[PDB]
Amino acid sequence: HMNVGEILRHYAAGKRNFQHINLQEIELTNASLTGADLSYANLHHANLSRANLRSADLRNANLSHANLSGANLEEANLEAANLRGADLHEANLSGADLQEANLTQANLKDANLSDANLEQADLAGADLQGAVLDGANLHGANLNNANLSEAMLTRANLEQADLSGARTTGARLDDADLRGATVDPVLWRTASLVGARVDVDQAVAFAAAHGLCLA
Amino acid sequence: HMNVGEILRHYAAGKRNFQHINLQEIELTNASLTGADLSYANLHHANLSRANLRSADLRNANLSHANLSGANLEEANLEAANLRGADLHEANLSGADLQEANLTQANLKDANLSDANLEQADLAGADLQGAVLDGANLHGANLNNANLSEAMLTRANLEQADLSGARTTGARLDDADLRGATVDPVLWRTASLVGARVDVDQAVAFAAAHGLCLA
Repeated sequence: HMNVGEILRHYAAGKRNFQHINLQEIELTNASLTGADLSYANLHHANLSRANLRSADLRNANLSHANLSGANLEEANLEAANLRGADLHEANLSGADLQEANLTQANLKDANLSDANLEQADLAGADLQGAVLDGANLHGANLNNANLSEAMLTRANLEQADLSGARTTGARLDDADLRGATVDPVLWRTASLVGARVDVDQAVAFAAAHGLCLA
Repeated sequence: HMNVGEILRHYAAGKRNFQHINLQEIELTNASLTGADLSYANLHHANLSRANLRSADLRNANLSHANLSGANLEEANLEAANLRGADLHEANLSGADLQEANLTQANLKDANLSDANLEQADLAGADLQGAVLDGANLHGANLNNANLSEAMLTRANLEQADLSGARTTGARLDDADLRGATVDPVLWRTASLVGARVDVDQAVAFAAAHGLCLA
């Protein structure tokens, strides 16, 4: 286990390789660790609030129940990272690689996921209220029981995603690619879908969600 | 040509066969001629306003530009009748047989067509504003450029009908059978369609009319 003073002094010296380091429960609020290699690092329940992790390598890191509120994660590699129950409200994840990452129960309220890669990511039960995912890739993502209320998913790729139980009042899916997604009928009635791309199966479902009978 | 006095005296005597009779331009306002056989009768520009023609046989009759405003035509046989430009506003055509009848340019404002047979009927350019066609059969009917504003077409059969150019603001097509009909996309945005039955082709068109892209 490395403590605050150590890690910061090492980073200030120009050290960047902190892979596999145990930093569980560390207090690193407002800390800047851009470009640091924290791949496989244990940051369970760490406080990284408002920290600058722009372009950092966090692939496969343990960030479960960490505080990342307002943290900068632009273009950070978070592929396969454990973010279950992490607080990411108002974080900047623009262009971050979150493919196959565990975001279950995560707090992504008002977060910026623009152009982020969320391919195959598990966002089950996550709160994405007011979050911005314009141009993000959610192909094959799990959005079960997610809160997408007032989320912006415009021009997002939602192909093969699962939106079962997701709350989509005020959600904006304009120009999003929806083909192959699993959705509740209420989505067709709640989300804005101007230009949103759909299957024939889905078109039918949209019609039926509007009370037409197709028998 | 039989005049008013004649025809009414004959009807009052119990005569009912007036088939092929020439009654062009006759004034028969408020007249009762129920059950009369006026098949093939020439009633061009006749005034039959408020007349009672319940169960009358008017099959193949010339009623072009006739005034039938408020006339009772319940269960009347009007099959193949010429009603081009006839004034039928507020007439009661409940249960009438109007199959293959010419209603082009007809004034059917606030008319009652409930349970009427309009199979293959030509209603091009007719004004059906506020008319009631609940349970009416419009299979294969021509509704080109018709005014259906605030019309009730609930539980109507609109299969194979042509609604190209028809005005459908406030129109009610709840439980109507729409399959095979030709419609403008604006219809999917204007008419109420709770329970209205549709083709897959149409479901798609409904989705597209709501701005979804199916490519």
